[PDB]
Amino acid sequence: PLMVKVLDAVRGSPAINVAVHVFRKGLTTEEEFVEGIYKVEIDTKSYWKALGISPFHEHAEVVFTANDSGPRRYTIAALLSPYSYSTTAVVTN
Amino acid sequence: PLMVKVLDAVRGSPAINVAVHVFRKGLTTEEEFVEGIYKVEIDTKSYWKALGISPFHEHAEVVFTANDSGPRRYTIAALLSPYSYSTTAVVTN
Amino acid sequence: PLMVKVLDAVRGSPAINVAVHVFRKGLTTEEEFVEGIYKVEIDTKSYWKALGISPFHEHAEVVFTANDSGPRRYTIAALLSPYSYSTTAVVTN
Amino acid sequence: PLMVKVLDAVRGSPAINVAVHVFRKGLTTEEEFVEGIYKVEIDTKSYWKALGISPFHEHAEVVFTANDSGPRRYTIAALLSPYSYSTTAVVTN
Amino acid sequence: PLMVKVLDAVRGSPAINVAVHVFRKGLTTEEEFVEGIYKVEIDTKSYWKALGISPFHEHAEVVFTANDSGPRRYTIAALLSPYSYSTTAVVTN
Repeated sequence: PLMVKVLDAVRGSPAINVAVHVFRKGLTTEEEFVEGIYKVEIDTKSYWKALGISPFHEHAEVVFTANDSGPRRYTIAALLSPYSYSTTAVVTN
Repeated sequence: PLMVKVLDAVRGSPAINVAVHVFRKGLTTEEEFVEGIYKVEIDTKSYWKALGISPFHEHAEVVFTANDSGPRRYTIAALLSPYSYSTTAVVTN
Repeated sequence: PLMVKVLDAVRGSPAINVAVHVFRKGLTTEEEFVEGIYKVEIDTKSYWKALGISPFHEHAEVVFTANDSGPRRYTIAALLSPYSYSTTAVVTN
Repeated sequence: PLMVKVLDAVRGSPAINVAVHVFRKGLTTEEEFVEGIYKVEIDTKSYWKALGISPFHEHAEVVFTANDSGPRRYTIAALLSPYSYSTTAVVTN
Repeated sequence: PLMVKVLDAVRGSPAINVAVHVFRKGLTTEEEFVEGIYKVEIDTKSYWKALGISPFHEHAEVVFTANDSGPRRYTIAALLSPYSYSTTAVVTN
């Protein structure tokens, strides 16, 4: 006998993010998993990954260069931060 | 006997994001999984990935260059942040 | 016996995003999965991927260049952030 | 015996996005999956993908250049953010 | 007999992020796991990863350079920090 109760009774006006998981029971492998439920990614970069089998196996001449030299402005008042009866703002002048 | 109850009773005007998962029971592989439910991606970049088998196997001359040198402005008042009886705003001048 | 109850009773005017999943039981492979339910992607880029088998196998001369050097403005007051009895706005001058 | 109940009773004028999934039980492969339910994509780009078998196999001379250098303005007051008895707006001057 | 109760009764207008997990019971491998529930990633970069089997096996000449030399401003008033009856703001002049 398994019983799960979440927020069974609520009165008012909340601000909520919820996540509920229940469970009874090659080069890159992944199995029987949960990922990236409330995930957030910003300026996330992956240059090389899982190129493959026998790459650049013989007499390979390679030049790898990576430049992230840029003017970038990321502004976020609230991130994964629910709020209630409050005040949020972003202002620039 | 499995019972799950979420937000069974609510009174008012909330602001909610919900996620409920229940469960009874090659080069790149993935199996029996959940991903990217409430995921968010911004400026997310993947240059090379899973090119394949035997790439650049023999006498490969390669020049890899990556430049992210740009003026970019990402402004987000609320991200995955539900709200109630509140005030949000983005202002520029 | 499996029972799932979500938001069984509601009174008022909420603002909700819901996701409910229930379950009883080659180069790139994917099987028996859920993905991208409430996903969001902005400025998401993938230059090379899964090119194929034996690419650039022999005497390959390659020049790879990537430039993201641009004026871009992404403005988002609310993202995956439902709200109630509130006020949101985007203003520019 | 499997029973699922969602929003069984509602009184008022909410604002809702819902997703319910129930389930009893080559180069690129995908099987038995759900994807892109409430997905959103903006400025999403994929230059090369799944070119094929034996591409550029022999003596291939290649020049790859990618430029995203443009004036672009993406403005979104509400994204996957339902709301109720509220006020949203986008203003420019 | 297993019973779990969370936020069974609530009165008011809170601001909440919730995560509940319950459970009864190749080069890179992952199995039977949960990851990235409320994860956040900013300026997260992975240059090389899981290149593959026998890469640069013989007489490989390689030049790897990585430059993160850029003007970048990341401003975040609230991150995974829900709030209530409060005031948050981002201001620039």
